[PDB]
Amino acid sequence: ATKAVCVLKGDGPVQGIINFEQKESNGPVKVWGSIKGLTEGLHGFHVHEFGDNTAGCTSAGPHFNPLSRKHGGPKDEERHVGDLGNVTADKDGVADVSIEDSVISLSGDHCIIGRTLVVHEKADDLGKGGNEESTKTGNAGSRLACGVIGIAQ
Amino acid sequence: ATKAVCVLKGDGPVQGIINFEQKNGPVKVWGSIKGLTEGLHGFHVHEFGDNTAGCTSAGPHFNPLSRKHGGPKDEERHVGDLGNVTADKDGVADVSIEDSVISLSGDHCIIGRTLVVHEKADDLGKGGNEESTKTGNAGSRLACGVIGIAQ
Ligand SMILES: [Cu+2]
Ligand SMILES: [Cu+2]
Ligand SMILES: [Zn+2]
Ligand SMILES: [Zn+2]
Repeated sequence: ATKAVCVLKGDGPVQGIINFEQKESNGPVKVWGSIKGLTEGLHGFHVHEFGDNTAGCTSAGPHFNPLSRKHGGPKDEERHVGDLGNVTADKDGVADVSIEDSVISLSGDHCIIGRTLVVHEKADDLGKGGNEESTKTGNAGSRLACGVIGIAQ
Repeated sequence: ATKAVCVLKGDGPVQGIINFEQKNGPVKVWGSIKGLTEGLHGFHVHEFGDNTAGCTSAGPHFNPLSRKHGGPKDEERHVGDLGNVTADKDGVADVSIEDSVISLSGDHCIIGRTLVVHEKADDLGKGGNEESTKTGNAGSRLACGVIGIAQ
């Protein structure tokens, strides 16, 4: 349970720290922190399956999908576990993240620890895109920066 | 929780990939490291998977049982204590280990933590001072990475 952290690094400008708290044990995770260098607007934000950075952000694999369902937004029953939808960058390209999710977890099974968190090139269409890609990645595009979700204090 | 891997990266020349296999049995830790200075190099697990301020924020060695620093085979050691990997003349350490004092799924879960490789030799604790009681006089943290689930 409780406290995690993930330094997001890439090959371009975007970088940021994302902290995770989980007070109880089987419940909701507050995700918060700050990411820079982004273009203004919406950006896909998910946990991928593998905390594998060998071949960069590519090695993280697909979205963390322990239930093997289809891609969706954070509020849809048919979602991926990694599916945290979007974060939002102001101008200055800064995205003060503040999310609360009750599917992802720091404890077990849905435990996203040692997994990869990705912020994307474009908006996540939350499964509503109307193509096959929209059901896999929500059309979020490249992976701008990523990091392995590790234990904190 | 059977396979893991870590990209040891550092703000210098030292860098390499390390793998982990498990099948509550032992763990095989293998891979290579390069850019090292020839000799023995301290190598092991710290407590926090926190790269926020670099290797520093990884904190003290992973020690679930509040004990003195040690070599992998001392009874008294930090669960994370791997002792040394040997960098051949070409700064290339061929790493292979089968520590059963660490695991990928336990209360000693090494997953989500930071693997670290050091300036100098892990004193394995017989260094004759306070410092070798904590770190084994292994010195500065030349590279690190978070241990994460591999495909
Ligand atoms: Cu993603
Ligand atoms: Cu160390
Ligand atoms: Zn998804
Ligand atoms: Zn130690």
